[PDB]
Amino acid sequence: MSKQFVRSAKNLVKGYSSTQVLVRNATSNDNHQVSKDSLIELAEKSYDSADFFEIMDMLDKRLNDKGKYWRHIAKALTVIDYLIRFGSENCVLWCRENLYIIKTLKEFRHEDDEGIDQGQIVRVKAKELTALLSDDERLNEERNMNI
Amino acid sequence: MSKQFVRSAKNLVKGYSSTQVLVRNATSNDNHQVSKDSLIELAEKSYDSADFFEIMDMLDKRLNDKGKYWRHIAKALTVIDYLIRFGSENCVLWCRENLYIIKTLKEFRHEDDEGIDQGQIVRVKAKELTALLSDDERLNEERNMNI
Amino acid sequence: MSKQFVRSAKNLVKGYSSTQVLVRNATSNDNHQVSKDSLIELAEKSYDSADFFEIMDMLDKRLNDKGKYWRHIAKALTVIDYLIRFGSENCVLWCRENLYIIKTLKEFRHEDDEGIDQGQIVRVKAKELTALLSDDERLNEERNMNI
Amino acid sequence: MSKQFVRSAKNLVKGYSSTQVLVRNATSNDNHQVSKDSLIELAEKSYDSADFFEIMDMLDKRLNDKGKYWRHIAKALTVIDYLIRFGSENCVLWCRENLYIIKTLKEFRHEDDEGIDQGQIVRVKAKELTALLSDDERLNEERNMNI
Amino acid sequence: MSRIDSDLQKALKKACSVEETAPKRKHVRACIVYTWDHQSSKAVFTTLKTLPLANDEVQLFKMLIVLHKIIQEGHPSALAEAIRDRDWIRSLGRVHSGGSSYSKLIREYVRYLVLKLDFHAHHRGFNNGTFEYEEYVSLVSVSDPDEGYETILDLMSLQDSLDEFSQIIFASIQSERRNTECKISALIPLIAESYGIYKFITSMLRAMHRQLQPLKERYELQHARLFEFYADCSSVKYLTTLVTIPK
Amino acid sequence: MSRIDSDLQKALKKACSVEETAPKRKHVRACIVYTWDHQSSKAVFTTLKTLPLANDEVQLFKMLIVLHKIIQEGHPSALAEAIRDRDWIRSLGRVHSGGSSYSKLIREYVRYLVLKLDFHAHHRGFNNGTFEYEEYVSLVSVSDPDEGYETILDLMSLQDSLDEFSQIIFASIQSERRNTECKISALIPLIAESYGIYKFITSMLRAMHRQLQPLKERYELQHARLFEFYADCSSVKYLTTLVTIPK
Amino acid sequence: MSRIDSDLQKALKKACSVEETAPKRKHVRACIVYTWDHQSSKAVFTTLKTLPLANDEVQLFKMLIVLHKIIQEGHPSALAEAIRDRDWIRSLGRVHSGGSSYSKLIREYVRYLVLKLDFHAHHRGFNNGTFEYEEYVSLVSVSDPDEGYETILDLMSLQDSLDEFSQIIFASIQSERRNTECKISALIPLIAESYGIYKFITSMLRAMHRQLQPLKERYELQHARLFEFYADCSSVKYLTTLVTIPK
Repeated sequence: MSKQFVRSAKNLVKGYSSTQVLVRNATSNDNHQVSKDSLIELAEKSYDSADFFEIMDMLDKRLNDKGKYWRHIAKALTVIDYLIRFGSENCVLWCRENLYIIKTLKEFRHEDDEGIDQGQIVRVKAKELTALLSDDERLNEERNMNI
Repeated sequence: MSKQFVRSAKNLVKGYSSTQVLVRNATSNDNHQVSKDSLIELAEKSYDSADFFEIMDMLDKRLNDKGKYWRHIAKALTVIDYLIRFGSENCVLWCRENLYIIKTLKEFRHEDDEGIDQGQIVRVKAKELTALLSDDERLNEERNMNI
Repeated sequence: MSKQFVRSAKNLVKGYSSTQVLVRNATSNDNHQVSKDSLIELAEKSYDSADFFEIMDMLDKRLNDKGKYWRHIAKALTVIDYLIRFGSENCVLWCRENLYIIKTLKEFRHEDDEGIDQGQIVRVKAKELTALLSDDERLNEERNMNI
Repeated sequence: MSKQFVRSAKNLVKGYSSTQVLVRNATSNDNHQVSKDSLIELAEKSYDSADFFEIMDMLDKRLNDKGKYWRHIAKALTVIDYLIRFGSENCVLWCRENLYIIKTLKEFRHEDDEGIDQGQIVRVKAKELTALLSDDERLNEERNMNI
Repeated sequence: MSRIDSDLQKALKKACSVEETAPKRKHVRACIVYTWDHQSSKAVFTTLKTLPLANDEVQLFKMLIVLHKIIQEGHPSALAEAIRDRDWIRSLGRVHSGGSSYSKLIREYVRYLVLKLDFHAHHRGFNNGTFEYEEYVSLVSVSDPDEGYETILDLMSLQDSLDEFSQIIFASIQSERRNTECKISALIPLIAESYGIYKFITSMLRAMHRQLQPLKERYELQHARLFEFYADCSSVKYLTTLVTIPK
Repeated sequence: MSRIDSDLQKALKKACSVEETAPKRKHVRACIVYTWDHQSSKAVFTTLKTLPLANDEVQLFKMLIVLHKIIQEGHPSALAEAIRDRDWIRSLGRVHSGGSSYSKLIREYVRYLVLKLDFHAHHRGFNNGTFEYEEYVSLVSVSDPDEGYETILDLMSLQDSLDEFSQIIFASIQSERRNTECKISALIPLIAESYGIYKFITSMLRAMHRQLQPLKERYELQHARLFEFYADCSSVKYLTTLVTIPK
Repeated sequence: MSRIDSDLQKALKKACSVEETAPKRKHVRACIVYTWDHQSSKAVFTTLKTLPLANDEVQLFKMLIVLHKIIQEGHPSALAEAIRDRDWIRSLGRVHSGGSSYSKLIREYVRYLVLKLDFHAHHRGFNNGTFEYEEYVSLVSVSDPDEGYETILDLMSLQDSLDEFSQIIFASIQSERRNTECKISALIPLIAESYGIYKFITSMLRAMHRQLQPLKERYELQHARLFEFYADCSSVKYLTTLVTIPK
């Protein structure tokens, strides 16, 4: 309960846009899987040169985030996979033109939280996502069916 | 969930009577259409001339209320519409004397993009409700059958 | 983890000097044997006649300390043993004048079932340390070589 | 009083080095003109080529900073003006290479009614400071005498 | 001033808000609902007289939109005090002398309100802000039909000035091209009065026509202007949303 | 697009803010300080080309104030990219066709920027946004004094267009009477250039006068216009506050 | 040095800390991502000179790992700057000759890196950190077949030097029983390269052989050396807590 109020206060303090608050609620330490209606709303938003900046800028903050929040990074890679299959061509051109932050995530590693090694979830997503960006012929096939 | 605990906390703090907590729990932001058992309980309670004011003074707070809660104004107009059809004549005499509180709502307006649809539910209930106070032959036919 | 944040909070609240925070972070309940670099830094710092008291007064707090923290008393006896071997002569003159603080520890006793083993580490370090203050030909041979 | 406790709490939370805590405590919203002993300590510290970046990177944060804290920008311009007069040549080489951070301040503006007076202190220090970087014969005469 | 006036004065600051966005229905409602509660309206005019009113023309046009809605919607006292103080309203027509375009909107609105308030004082035994089919006033008018003809022709002279002023607002909207919100808000009470005056002439004309010719040709021109005005309003992409049809 | 451009794009939304208040120095500074950091300016023009720019004329005038300050204040690359893309700037002069008054301010600013950028490309071996007394360019000009005369007469032809455009802004301010803030903000960079161009002609004229007549009579008219323009700015109750004298 | 370089100078200070564990991966991401963002890497090589090195060998030992990762992962400029600064890298091998628990390892990075950079400069026209199938440069290498044979057989002599460097660190881990945490980290860049260099030569050896015998025996000796390395790195299983599983 305390986190749900305190995050709502940090949203007011930083001044966040309704587009940022959506993307931010989608990618949040919260252990719940990112919901299908959230993913398809961010894909639907992508067809707007005013919102596409705010979506990709918040996902680029969350892909950067500290090791304490592997939960952010895992969802952010999930949202990027959905956005390249479903979303506008701008999502793919952006993600191809700064691939290096996704490809660099592929070695990520948080450990001794309770004893386990916690990076593998990030490393599998980043590996298959970087493979999917590199497989331009698989990606343009996937996009052309789903759009 | 936490808004249901917090709402129960605010109902303790302000000290509202159980009849007020029935109305302020009935016409509330949970957005399920108001329950047919609660409507007939308010219509029975209306015959207690001491406890009458607790119902009608809370509906005056909910009809007065901010634009953010168009949800309150729509349900408060529903609870009044039932109370003139099936409640005590004292609810009609009250509602006739200060008709202006509803009659001024006919032009009400709220917006969040598409929020004009929410303003529409308020406006149509205010219009139907003032048509019901104004058609005296309808209201006395309706009340004679309903009693 | 939280004890490492809380310990850093108590070190702010009481306002301890950085030399005290070095000792009270060095001889602490984390139970890793005290670091060889911290021991030689305390032995170098001991030559600053103003900053000397901050080290020795914190070791007097840690030697005085409750039975629950046998861990403090064992490490404080270790830090003193290094400081008479490799620190300034001022640490020997201090430790000689109030020998009784250690010498009284030789009979120390703690219990949690098997806790007699924890009392044993305190007792053997207090016994070795008083043997080192008492063997003047050992201590001046040892100090002449170590300096 | 509580802002002095809270400021000390934020200095723990972000984990700032003691050299950063010296600068971020020196150029701060307490609005007493910055102390002559702190200025000469920063000028001495500037000669440590590892610890240099901690001073200059904090002054880059304080020169970048929001309009609400015109107080920071005025004191940061004061600390830079001392550091080019009496600090290491490395502070001049840094301040010359990114002159634009100060030079862009000359037109700075803040308002709360009469807040134009606060903008004036920022503007005159930025103007004097750029006049000092630009007069090479003044700055090398001034530094030769001051060293 | 007294503490109950302080409750109303909070709303009047926010309804006459500092710039050329709409006057919020929430603050106009707080004044109207006050005006029914305290049975009388001297506090609302005494507030507009003591407000920072003539500070700039944007707030003075907002104040005339709000003051029209309060006379129109409010208790019969709001109009009765406006019948007394129509000369204060007339003084507002002077205070910005028709220079920059926004001042011309003010002067034509003041001329419209002074015509409406002159007509209630002079002519009718009727004192509601919006017009409605008062049976006793209609019966007494048809029982007096040379004055009955003068009543529909004088009430038509208000609908003529209502229509001429609507074209001033539409031309001023179209020449300015952007920031329409207060100007279209000024169309909202004129729309409700345009339908209210139309319903009154229609009901009075029907009564007088059956109680007994050329008033039907005049009615067709006024009706043509009514259907033209609602087509012109249908173009307006915000104003259309809230009224539930400009009828 | 790339992640470093995203840092600049946040500032450009806020500097071209949605309405006719000033473009904040805090967001214009964030673009200028970026332009020095990344040594180059292709990202700032590529952002203005992909912005929701021509959505409405209020933001397009703000964008021309911001773009002038970025060329003037920023790294020599901001001007070098503006020398390449002066035809994109020229296309902005078309996109609102001079109708409602605010569009005329845009067209005269685009004509001024296209004249400035034409002059840097055509004439000078000098590439700073503000003009300043470059010794090598001045020495090479006085060493070539028939082209030296053409340099001061062409640089005076910019100060003539600077002065004519200032009168368009002053007449448009006075006819509109209120909401001056973006229009006076457009005077701020024109003031700094007016002094910068004045200092350059004064220093070039002094050099050419001693290195060797009628240019002193031309200089007295330009100087008279300079002192007239700073008197006209002295009237302006906001603009005067921040510049620390319009010099 | 400029303000953007302060981002990188914080990160290298945390990577080159006084702890004898690995450099945290988050600081190596900050150095690699800086290198990609600024499209040119000279500030990383400059910062690596500014750092206090040799004086406590945990800084120099890690700094050589961190620079190897940066050359491998980073923008192609990191390779171009390493091709120039090979003489500074060679100086790192001299500065702490002998007089240490592991100076042979410090020098073995330097020897490996110098040979790596020699190969990047001469033996191919490509420019990438991890060796991979550049499509045109591969076709040129079969067009010039004996220079392609010398490229891959010399690259095998580098891969034998990569493997002998791994055996050096494994034997040093067999010595450093009481303290090993970073010596596994020194393997990390070698592991990823050893699979990529295997892929690169396997593709080039097969394409060369079929289009143009004992190069198949050389290829199998390197195949066997990969399985020897994969078994050796699995035995030091604590390395898996930093990396993926080696593959």
